[PDB]
Amino acid sequence: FASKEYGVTIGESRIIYPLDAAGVMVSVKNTQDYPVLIQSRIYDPFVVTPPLFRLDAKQQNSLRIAQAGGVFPRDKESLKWLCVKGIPKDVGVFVQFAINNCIKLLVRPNELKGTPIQFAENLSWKVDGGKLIAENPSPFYMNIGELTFGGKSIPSHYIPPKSTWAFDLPNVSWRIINDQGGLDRLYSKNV
Amino acid sequence: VEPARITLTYKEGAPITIMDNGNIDTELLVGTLTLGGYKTGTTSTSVNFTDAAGDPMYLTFTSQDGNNHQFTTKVIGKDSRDFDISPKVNGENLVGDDVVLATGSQDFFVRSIGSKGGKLAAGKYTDAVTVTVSNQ
Repeated sequence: FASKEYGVTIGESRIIYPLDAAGVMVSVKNTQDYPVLIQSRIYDPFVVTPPLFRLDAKQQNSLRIAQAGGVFPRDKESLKWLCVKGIPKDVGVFVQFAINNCIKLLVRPNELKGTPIQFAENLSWKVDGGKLIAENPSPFYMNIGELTFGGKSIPSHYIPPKSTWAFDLPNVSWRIINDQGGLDRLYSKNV
Repeated sequence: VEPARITLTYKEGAPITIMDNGNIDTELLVGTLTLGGYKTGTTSTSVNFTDAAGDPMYLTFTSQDGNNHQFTTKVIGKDSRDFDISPKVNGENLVGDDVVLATGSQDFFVRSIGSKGGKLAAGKYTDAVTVTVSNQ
């Protein structure tokens, strides 16, 4: 049975973008044995440069992500996504794939006191409407990377700044993902 | 800091043969996708397989002889406790609740459904599929 390999690596798993900075740089590696076009998009207050370019087999290059316009809130973080796509009787089937590797672009004012892990423990929980609801009183996204309830794993999601998010039901335990993309310490609370 | 590496490996399944009436079999294993590199905690709802047809829940394969013969496939997998699960395919899940993906890598099976128009013809059928992963 023939196999085909695909891979795109971004040199970090989140971008913390200081609000109003000129730009940041992010590396892309084509880890495969064939050339690709790398197609980068944000989901136009940010530009990614270059938006499309040839990256040869095994090579790495750098993207510039630059705030070029956009006004944004001054008390809270904002969230965008940077997506990086590597473009490579019988019924014969031929399928080609392309990976579109997406990471968080977190726009963060410089003025805001501390970082996310200083506030990880501040999440409060309720159960309502058949759902487990987290409340985030911090100005940061709390990017939960691991979440359990009654000791059962719950697929996680971020909790937005000054806001909530609601989880289907399967004592709450959670770890946020910190700014370097590592898992942070375990917190636990009764609802 | 931690890179976001994503890999995919596609293993082709057995040859497909049209039968005497003109249908392909249903539930045929077209091939197996192994997704890798993601960080543990990545969930099934954060993976979306898309194609040009864009039919929600299915990947559409089209003949290359200009007669526009099509068939659909689903993309499905199994979680640790053997519940059927599935990634989004054109934006929607066909089966299962949202789940955390298996550690290290997750296999997904591309399985035939059928042709809505029917009678297929022998030849080559293709699809170009984007796999978007939204890293935590």
